[PDB]
Order: sequence, then structure tokens, then C-alpha cells
Amino acid sequence: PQITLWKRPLVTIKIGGQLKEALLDTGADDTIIEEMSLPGRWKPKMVGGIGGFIKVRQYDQIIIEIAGHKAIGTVLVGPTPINIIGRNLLTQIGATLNF
Amino acid sequence: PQITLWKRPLVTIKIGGQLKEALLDTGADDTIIEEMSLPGRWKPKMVGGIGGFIKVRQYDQIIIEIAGHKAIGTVLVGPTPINIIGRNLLTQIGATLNF
Ligand SMILES: CC(C)CN(C[C@@H](O)[C@H](Cc1ccccc1)NC(=O)O[C@H]1CO[C@H]2OCC[C@H]21)S(=O)(=O)c1ccc(N)cc1
Repeated sequence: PQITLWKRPLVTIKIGGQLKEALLDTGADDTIIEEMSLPGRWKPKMVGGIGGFIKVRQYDQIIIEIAGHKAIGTVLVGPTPINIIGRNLLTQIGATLNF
Repeated sequence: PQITLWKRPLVTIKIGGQLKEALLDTGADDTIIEEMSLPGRWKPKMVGGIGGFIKVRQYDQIIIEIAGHKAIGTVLVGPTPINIIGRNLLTQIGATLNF
């Protein structure tokens, strides 16, 4: 699909068996999802953006369906105000910025 | 152009006659630039990011060249870790997300 930017580019994702709404974010290096339970060992990481840093749990090799497209990669879990799909997964689904 | 996301989508912008580097960010509603002197009066605005809120100065009708495309709109100036080109300006250059 070709997404216009008049509004937030929100899509439905499936992760860990749950359905969630997330933002397709070209400005995000990594994907960050609100607090939830995921299987596996994880390692702590600090992620910084506007306003500062938050502590997150880094889970590797997580499968996520984005708008119906299966993808695999690292997912950071923590206190984010919105679910964000970053470049690490956008590349996997072949997303591009066009103008 | 068609920009892939294996690397941060950074482009050159020309504002106030100066050349700077900026990130094409579909996850940002608004355009935010690092501290610099812009013309006219400003209005206050609070911007919420991943790590909290910062206070910024809002300047309207600012002329900005993005990767060679002229745009005229609102620009926020504040303590951002990187210059961000948000949806308000992305729409003016006709950017879309495609996959
Ligand atoms: C600041 C950028 C370099 C990176 N940010 C992604 C960015 O797209 C966020 C993503 C974002 C989106 C909504 C809420 C929090 C974070 N948007 C944002 O900061 O925008 C602010 C200015 O415009 C306003 O409208 C959106 C919030 C304001 S980030 O959220 O801090 C971030 C940092 C590291 C990773 N791995 C993933 C994301």
C-alpha cells in the first residue's frame, strides 16, 4: 500500500498473539512496544529520544506481523507512550519513503 | 527519489541560508530543529517525546528547502537531539510511505 501522511501512519500489528496499533516510524532506528510479556531472555538497554531516555527490555528474534507481512527482528519493550515500528523491521517488509 | 531504510533517512535542508542535516520522520507530527535564530515572533508549545516533554518555540511560515524541495510552514525550535522533518512538511513535498 501507499500511505499518505496527512494523518499518523498507524497500522495493526500482531505480536505475541496480541493485536496492537503501531506507528510506522522512519525516524526510529528500533521498534519499541508498550509493556507486555514476551518469551525469552532479554537484556536491559537505554533508549533516548526527545525528552530523554527510558529503560527498556531488549528481546531478540521476535516475530511480528505488520499489516499482514511477517517480519523478524529485535523488539524493545518498555514505557513508550505509543507503539513504534522502526527501521529494523520496516526494511524487512520492503518499506520506502517516496517523493 | 525512493529512499530505503537500511540507514537513517537523512537529507540536507536549507534554512535561514544555512545548510543542515535532517531526518525524514514519519513518526513526528511536527518539524523540530535545533536551537537557532529565526525571524518573527514565536508562540510557546510543549512537545511530547519518548522520554518526556520539552518546551519549544513555534515559528510560522518559515521557508525551508528539503532535499531541494521548497516548503513553507511551521517549524519548532528546541533541545532536540537531531533535526527532524515531520509530517507537516513531509506532506508539502509529497512524501509517501510505500510497501
Ligand atoms: C527523535 C527521533 C530521533 C527518534 N524518535 C522517533 C520519532 O519518530 C518519535 C516517535 C514518537 C511518536 C509519538 C510519541 C512518542 C514518540 N517522534 C517524535 O519525537 O515526535 C515529536 C515531535 O513531533 C510530535 O509528534 C509526535 C510526538 C512529537 S524516538 O521515539 O525517540 C525513538 C528512539 C529510539 C528508538 N529505537 C525508537 C524511537
